[PDB]
Amino acid sequence: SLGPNGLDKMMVDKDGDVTVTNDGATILSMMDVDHQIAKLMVELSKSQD
Amino acid sequence: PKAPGFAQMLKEGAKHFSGLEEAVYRNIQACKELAQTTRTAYGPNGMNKMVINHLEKLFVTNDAATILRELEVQHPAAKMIVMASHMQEQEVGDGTNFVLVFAGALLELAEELLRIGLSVSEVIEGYEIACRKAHEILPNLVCCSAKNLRDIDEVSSLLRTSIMSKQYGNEVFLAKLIAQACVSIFPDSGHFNVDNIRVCKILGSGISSSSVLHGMVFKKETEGDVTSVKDAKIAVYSCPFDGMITETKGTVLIKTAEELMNFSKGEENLMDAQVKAIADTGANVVVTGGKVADMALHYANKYNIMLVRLNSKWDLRRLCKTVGATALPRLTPPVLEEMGHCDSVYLSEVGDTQVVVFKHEKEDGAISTIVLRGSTDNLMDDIERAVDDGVNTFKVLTRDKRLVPGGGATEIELAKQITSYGETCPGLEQYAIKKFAEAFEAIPRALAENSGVKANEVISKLYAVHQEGNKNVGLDIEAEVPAVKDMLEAGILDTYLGKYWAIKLATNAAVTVLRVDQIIMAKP
Amino acid sequence: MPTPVILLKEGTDSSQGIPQLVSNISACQVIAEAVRTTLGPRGMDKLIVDGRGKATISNDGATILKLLDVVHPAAKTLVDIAKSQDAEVGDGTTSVTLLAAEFLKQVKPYVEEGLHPQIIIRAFRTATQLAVNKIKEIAVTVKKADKVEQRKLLEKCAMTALSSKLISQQKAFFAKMVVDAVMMLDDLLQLKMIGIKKVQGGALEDSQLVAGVAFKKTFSYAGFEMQPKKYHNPKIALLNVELELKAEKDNAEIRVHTVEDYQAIVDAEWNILYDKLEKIHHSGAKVVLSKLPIGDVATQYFADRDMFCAGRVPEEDLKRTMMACGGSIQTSVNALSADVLGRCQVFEETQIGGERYNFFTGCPKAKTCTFILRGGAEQFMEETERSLHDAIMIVRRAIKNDSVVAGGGAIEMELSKYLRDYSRTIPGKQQLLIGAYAKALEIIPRQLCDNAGFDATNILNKLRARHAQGGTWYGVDINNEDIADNFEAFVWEPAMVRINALTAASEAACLIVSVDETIKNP
Repeated sequence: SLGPNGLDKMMVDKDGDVTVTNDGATILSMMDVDHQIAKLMVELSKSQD
Repeated sequence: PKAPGFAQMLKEGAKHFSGLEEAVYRNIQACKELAQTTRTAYGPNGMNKMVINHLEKLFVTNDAATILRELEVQHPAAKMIVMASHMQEQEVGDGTNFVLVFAGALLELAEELLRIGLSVSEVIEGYEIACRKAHEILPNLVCCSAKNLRDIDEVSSLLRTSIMSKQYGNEVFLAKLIAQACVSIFPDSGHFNVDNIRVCKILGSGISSSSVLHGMVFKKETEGDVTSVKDAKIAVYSCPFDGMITETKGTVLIKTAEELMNFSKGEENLMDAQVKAIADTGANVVVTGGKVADMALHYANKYNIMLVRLNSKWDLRRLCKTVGATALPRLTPPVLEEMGHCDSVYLSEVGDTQVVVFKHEKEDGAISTIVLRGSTDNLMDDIERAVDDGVNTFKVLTRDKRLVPGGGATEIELAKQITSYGETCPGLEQYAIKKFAEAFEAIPRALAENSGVKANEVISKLYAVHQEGNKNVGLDIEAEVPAVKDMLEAGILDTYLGKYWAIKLATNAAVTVLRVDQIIMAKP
Repeated sequence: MPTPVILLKEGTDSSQGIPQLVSNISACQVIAEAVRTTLGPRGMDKLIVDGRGKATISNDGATILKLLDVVHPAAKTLVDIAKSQDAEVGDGTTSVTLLAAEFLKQVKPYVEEGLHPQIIIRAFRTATQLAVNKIKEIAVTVKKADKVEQRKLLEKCAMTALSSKLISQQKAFFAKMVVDAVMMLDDLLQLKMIGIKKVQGGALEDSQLVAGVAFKKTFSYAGFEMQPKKYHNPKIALLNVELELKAEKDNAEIRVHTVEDYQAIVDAEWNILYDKLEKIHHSGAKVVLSKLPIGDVATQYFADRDMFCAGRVPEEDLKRTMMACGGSIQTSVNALSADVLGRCQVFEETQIGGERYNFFTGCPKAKTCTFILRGGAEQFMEETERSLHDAIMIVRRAIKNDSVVAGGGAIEMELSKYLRDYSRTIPGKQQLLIGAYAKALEIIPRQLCDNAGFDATNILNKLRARHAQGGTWYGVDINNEDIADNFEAFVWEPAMVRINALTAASEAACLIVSVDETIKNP
């Protein structure tokens, strides 16, 4: 997802909604992680953004 | 096979017990189970115990009554002796340990006679006559009739016995603090009520730093400032500190415009007037258990008034007694005569806990409080339980008089005297009285077992030295010398009334349990 | 068909004697191992997640033990000691637990011998009393000395206590902030005054100390963005009473015949609110805070007349503010006067990490400050807050008691030497127990060096040899990986911490060893 040549992600909401985006904060926010440090990185990106 | 007969189908599923088999074996076995359960309990060498309730709450304990309270028991006569000891505690304090040991010994020795075929009723007669004779001979053993009312030293030395019993490490501190408590409380509402002492638990700052205040304490916040005046004027109000709301559904009504303005303004003004009138009598501190109006506390801040909150009925009763000022259900009249008077009141920090202090000096008498400090709250439970048992001990002392020589010595004299009366009894009950006399060796036995020295020759030497009238000499507590100690010089005493009552209750429990022969048990 | 009658409930577990006691000792050791790594300038922290999925990292052992919900009974006592020390003196709760467990560990082999526990606990009590007396003797004050600033001891105390938690490399910074802050706390000394503000984002090097009060909170009403948000030299008005059209005031039915009277009624209500607002303005203040919600219309009027306002402010921060600007909270708008009006050097409200905060500070006479705590991790918020809380409460204790001792376990080594030498004097069974006391006590440097990855045997041996004669305050130096006079190295901890630690551990051993059997009820 990094760089102008980069490629973005598309997320599937719990309720079946979709979202295409490149903003890493959103990428991790919409993610449903379970391993804790994944959550820590998600919160990392949210804070940085 | 597979099909014996029943001549009585009377029961829908239940336990029928009969044939003396239960009395001869099962009931006795249950009593012995309890005896083993708390045999380790009593003793200066007795070591503490922990139990968790059915609801998973810890209970570090050395007291027998408390531990029995936490075992939900089902065999009936087990409950018999349990609640017997329980009421005994309700009467004297320590002795729960004593009475349970007595019950175990008496039951165990009685079943032996029952096996040797003595009449159950005759066993009853013998036990009763023996108990009565022991009661008769007991007063002849009193020594050191400590009489000093309000000295600290005598009472400290005395209460050392119970404190040492249920806590072996810290006799000096607890003795001095509880003695300070006792002397501080005079006869005000009648002869040193046990309820006159309050206990607070504050974790941290280990036991040595625990202290006693001649006032009384609260673990609650504050609403305005924090001040103490050497002339502190206290007002008490059972009613919530607010405008008196009618109990009836009273909806304020208006009809024209200016009603709104005037109504809000007047509410403000008359709260202001009320609190001002309170301030006019010079009262700088107010307490209540009822709800506090924000307007009221605002005005109090304007007038530099202290507020105390959320007290329960018992709490405000305590405070009433402390300052001797009458609680006022009517918010208005801060009357001069029934208005508080305290040496000092402030807020302090202990153990990250907001603490309201009523630090006091009262010649007429005040209900003081002891502050408990240390790490483990379970240790607080144990230590405060022991302190309260000691307070009960001091109260019983005050009831009449007459310390008796502890350390089993008294009980050895009982054994010798009862036996001697036994051979002058003659009749088939002679065995009953002889076994009853034998039963008292259980106490020194228990002290030995928790002491871990060879009990038998200890008892033998104790007898031998007790053949010369040395009624003051008892069981030592020392591995180097597993022999003997003279109790009187050691100051290891205890109360006449406690021993007398424990003996009588143990006798009653025994005579009750032995008496029943066949049992019936509905399904729980 | 009769059956035997049970004694207690079915399944009432019981286990009596030496096996019971040794099981308890082992359980305490297990609890220790969950915390053993933690303390140290190179020490450690744990992460524990609840069943609810909320993560929680911690370095303070007491917090961890709180998270580790212990079921086994004996260990509950240890965790309670953790709470006690946490409420009393701070870090070393870790150390407290290690002392307790190691005391039990050294005693357990002798427990294998059938020794009556009371002898052990008597020896423990005697040893602990002697140890406390020794510490108090070798306590160090500074106000007798000449080269102490009333804060330098406090600064170095924070220096020492901090450098184990999550912010260790910013200690030279945070010590200055916390010392200067606590210096303002006088003389109420209670923690509730200085709040902690866990602002999201930012590097914690950017975390802010304000000589005033700030809010992580606000709430949007109509005009809240309209009014000017600078007030250079403002007057603070503090209202507890709400400002809204009889929203939640006294409940009343009203009856009105004449239509014109009904008009007058609605007019009079709005005249109530206008009267309150006029009282507010004519007060001359410009900033109004309220616990209770604020009417939008009043916000509009403040905007038109260039007053700032805010509603629903949490009560604790309001108390902070009123204690800061000296004003007194008001509930009656009518009784207002300039006396109860707080004043501040300057007022502001500036963005930090997307959140809308409020600022007012510079009040020369303000006994309460607050920490804006930047940090990129939500978990940092709790952990840094815990570390800061430890720092604040320990420095408070230090101000209360001008007593300091060396760190780095040197105290423990000195006690070990002193107690071992004393043990020679008392013959018999007591001697071995005293020896075991010392051998357990020496653990602190061992764990330090192990978390440092050194040969703590060489360190310990050199420690004992040098510490027999050469100086009191020699102890472990992490970076030089060997002994140093940590006192001159400024590893300074309040005596109270170690004193309370030893006392608590002693009575913990007493309690645990004073148990023979356990009863369980379903």
